[PDB]
Amino acid sequence: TNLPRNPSMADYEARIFTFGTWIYSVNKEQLARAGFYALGEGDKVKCFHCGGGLTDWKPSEDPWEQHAKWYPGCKYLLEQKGQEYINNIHLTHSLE
Amino acid sequence: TNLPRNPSMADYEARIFTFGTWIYSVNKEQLARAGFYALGEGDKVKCFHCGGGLTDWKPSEDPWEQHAKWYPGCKYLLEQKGQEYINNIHLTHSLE
Ligand SMILES: CCO[C@@H]1C[C@@H]2CN(C(=O)[C@@H](NC(=O)[C@H](C)NC)C3CCC(F)(F)CC3)[C@H](C(=O)N[C@@H]3CCOc4ccccc43)CN2C1
Ligand SMILES: CCO[C@@H]1C[C@@H]2CN(C(=O)[C@@H](NC(=O)[C@H](C)NC)C3CCC(F)(F)CC3)[C@H](C(=O)N[C@@H]3CCOc4ccccc43)CN2C1
Ligand SMILES: [Zn+2]
Ligand SMILES: [Zn+2]
Ligand SMILES: [Zn+2]
Ligand SMILES: [Zn+2]
Repeated sequence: TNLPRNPSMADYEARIFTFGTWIYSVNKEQLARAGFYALGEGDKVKCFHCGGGLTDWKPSEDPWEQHAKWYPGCKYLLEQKGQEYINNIHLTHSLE
Repeated sequence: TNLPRNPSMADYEARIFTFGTWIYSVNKEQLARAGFYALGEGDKVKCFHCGGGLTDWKPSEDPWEQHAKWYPGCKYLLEQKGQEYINNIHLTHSLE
């Protein structure tokens, strides 16, 4: 079923905690909203629910947009951002 | 919000009905199961939930796969098929 991969990190306050002095430019606070947590090797992160990992962030990129871009099938994403958002970003990423 | 775009076509029996002597190659049972109904022009179909239109079907195609390939945001799709399935087809598609 659609059960989250890491239920430990389902709680927001737990995710934000993994960014313990996070040196990279992308806003840690926003990253944890989008359902990601740090790892400890580079700027690597993962969604608690879908398990999709992202790395090498440009300065002002949006975690939500990237989450949708590469991992549109996440339930946490869908509940939080919805159908239109996800499909809209997908049909944009497509045009490349 | 994740409400169905066409709740009239939420029922499978409602969907299957729209394929009144369906001439085209693709299987109508599979099409309606995948959440599609016919529009009555060509082989154009839409998904009752996400509203994603698809057309010009090839003889052997899987409606579920095309649903996922093009509209990975569908709430109906996620529930029926799962995170892993959707992300998987997206990952594959991406490299084409
Ligand atoms: C190849 C097809 O695979 C798809 C593409 C997408 C790229 N990506 C990425 O993280 C890409 N990052 C971004 O798009 C960032 C968020 N914006 C620029 C990077 C891919 C390598 C690069 F050199 F191009 C720098 C950008 C993710 C990625 O590579 N994640 C890695 C892969 C292995 O698993 C993990 C686990 C944890 C963290 C990261 C990853 C997911 N990828 C799937
Ligand atoms: C550029 C970004 O747009 C994306 C691409 C994707 C392709 N597609 C399609 O339906 C494509 N069909 C398929 O992939 C079929 C299922 N397999 C070959 C065909 C588009 C026409 C074609 F002659 F080129 C043959 C492929 C769908 C499509 O064209 N749907 C149309 C768009 C307008 O709205 C409706 C409404 C009802 C039915 C179809 C559509 C969805 N598209 C979005
Ligand atoms: Zn996710
Ligand atoms: Zn996409
Ligand atoms: Zn759909
Ligand atoms: Zn895709």
